[PDB]
Amino acid sequence: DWVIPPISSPENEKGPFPKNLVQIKSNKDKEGKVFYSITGQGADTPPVGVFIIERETGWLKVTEPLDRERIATYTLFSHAVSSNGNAVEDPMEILITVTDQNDNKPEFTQEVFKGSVMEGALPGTSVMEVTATDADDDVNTYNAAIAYTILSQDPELPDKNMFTINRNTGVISVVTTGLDRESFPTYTLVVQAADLQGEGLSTTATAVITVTD
Amino acid sequence: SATITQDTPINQIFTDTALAEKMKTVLGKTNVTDTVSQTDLDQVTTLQADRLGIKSIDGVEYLNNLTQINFSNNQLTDITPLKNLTKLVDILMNNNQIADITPLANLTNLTGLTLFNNQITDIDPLKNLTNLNRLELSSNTISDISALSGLTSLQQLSFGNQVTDLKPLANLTTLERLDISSNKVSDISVLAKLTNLESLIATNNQISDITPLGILTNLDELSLNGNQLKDIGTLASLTNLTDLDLANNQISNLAPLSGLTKLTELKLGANQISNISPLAGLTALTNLELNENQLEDISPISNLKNLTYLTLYFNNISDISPVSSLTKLQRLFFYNNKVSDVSSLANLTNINWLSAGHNQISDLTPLANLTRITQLGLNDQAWTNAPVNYKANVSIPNTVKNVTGALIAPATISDGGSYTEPDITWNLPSYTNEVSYTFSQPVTIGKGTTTFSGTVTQPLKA
Ligand SMILES: [Ca+2]
Ligand SMILES: [Ca+2]
Ligand SMILES: [Ca+2]
Ligand SMILES: [Ca+2]
Repeated sequence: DWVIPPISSPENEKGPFPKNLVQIKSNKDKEGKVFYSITGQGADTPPVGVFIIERETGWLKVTEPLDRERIATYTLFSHAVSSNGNAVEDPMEILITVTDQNDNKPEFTQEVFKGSVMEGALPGTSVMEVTATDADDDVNTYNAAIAYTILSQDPELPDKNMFTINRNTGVISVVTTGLDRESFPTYTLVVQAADLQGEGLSTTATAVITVTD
Repeated sequence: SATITQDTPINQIFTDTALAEKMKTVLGKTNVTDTVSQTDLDQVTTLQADRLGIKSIDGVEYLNNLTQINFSNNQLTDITPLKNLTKLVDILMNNNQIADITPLANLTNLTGLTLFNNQITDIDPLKNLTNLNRLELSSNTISDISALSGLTSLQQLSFGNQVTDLKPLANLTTLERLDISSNKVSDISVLAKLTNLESLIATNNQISDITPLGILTNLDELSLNGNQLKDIGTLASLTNLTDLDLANNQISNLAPLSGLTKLTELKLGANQISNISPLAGLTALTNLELNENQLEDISPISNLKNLTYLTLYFNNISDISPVSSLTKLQRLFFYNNKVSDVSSLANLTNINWLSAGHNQISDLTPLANLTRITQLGLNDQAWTNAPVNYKANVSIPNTVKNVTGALIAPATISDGGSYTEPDITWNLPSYTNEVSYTFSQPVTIGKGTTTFSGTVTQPLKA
């Protein structure tokens, strides 16, 4: 019988590498001397040797930092073979779960979003929408929970804050009066998407709004 | 700068077949026989050439602008071509057959150098690499680390496997993460100087005195697996520990652990422990290993409601019932004990691995609803029935019960005895002090398969 603890590792672990994960053991090691080995993706198939085992101890180690956004789980198999060359266990499936760190900034679907708005659109009128995604773990963390803000407006006329953004949805609305195509035909907004509900990593893009008659 | 004297076939620059193939892709060419210029070669600033069966890096000296290289998991011996690549800041070259690291001696812009699992003895050529903050040298044959003494930016360090003298570490007070596993170390007094340590891995050494750790109160992670520990009084100072491995030592007194309430994992297998009362307040534990001790009473374990993983194999435990409230348990091992009643285990509805060979278990019916089991062990039970009276004709009830509630018929019966369900009967010509029988029955519970087997002794009174 196998004696193995469940295996979880954060991505981007600090060295020194390699790092000990768990000891792997058969309780048939009391009947004789056991050679341990691992197969599977990350072991003996690409990427090879991310995970390795010390032969006699059964210490399973990781040789380099993991990246949950490339491989989020590995499925390995442990093997146990006597000094005489016969397997003394059936291979045991071992799942290695890679847990998330906030290591991806939000990414806007476009670098420049375009929208338009009619002169004398009523305050509260939805104009356009900007959208960012985040490659981090949106299930177990806030590492992909994006808040949207506006950083700047060009020009700042007739008011500095002609528009607002919905911090959850990225919808941009007119919030003041005095749009004038003839004087200010276009507004260039810098928008920001930041994870950890606005407090974390951040990225900026541009929204270009044309004022129509 | 190195420069090729004219435009040259890639495969005449990089004489390694596998490295040539890689450089062809790196350099945007169609064939390894296509020519490249020194200008093309000067555009390469990083190179990930791990895991390609490379035996030679001849040609890399012409990649003047390299800053980061990965040549891990190859078959490198000679690394002379790195000699003049002084813009290098990070090198990964673990898992090669490198012996001579003299070509690194002038790469003073290095901040990271990974060289574990090579054939290195002599590390004198590292002595002037004073900007290193990460250096990994485990799984080599290093005995002398005096060359580390001037690497005062080191934060993460490892080495092995022949070091006894740690005194060259004294001045590396920037160290945070140290692995000295599998050396010849007994004396860890120098470590008291490394007051920024957060992680210390020191498995498979000859350490008996851990008083030097006393002021290392930033430790969150400590492994002293496989040493000669007994007095662990010093660990009471290390209240930031969350992960502690003291397996394979001579520890009996756990009182110094009682206040380490941030512990979530604790390994104490293969020690001399008979009393786990000091562990009762460690309620953040998810993993606890207490195999190969001298435990009998495990009642302090009932407090540890967050446990998902527990080992208790090779003890002297009769009453398993303290685990009964630990309903997050997924893997429980208590083979080689004296447990006769597993009725309390009916409660462990989350159990996946249940390992209970070499106990005194006779009745699997309490296990019948544990249908999430994937791993099971019930081999080699043994117990002694309460005595019955010797008679010429003597019968006893079979009491071996499968998970189905059905009696398991004996495999063997001593002294010519026979079975007619439910009774085992002997014709004994004269007095004998005991008779016996065996059973052996494969069984699956959930998806977990074992052989429920055992030997039952029946004493006979005169
Ligand atoms: Ca990542
Ligand atoms: Ca993120
Ligand atoms: Ca991530
Ligand atoms: Ca089994």
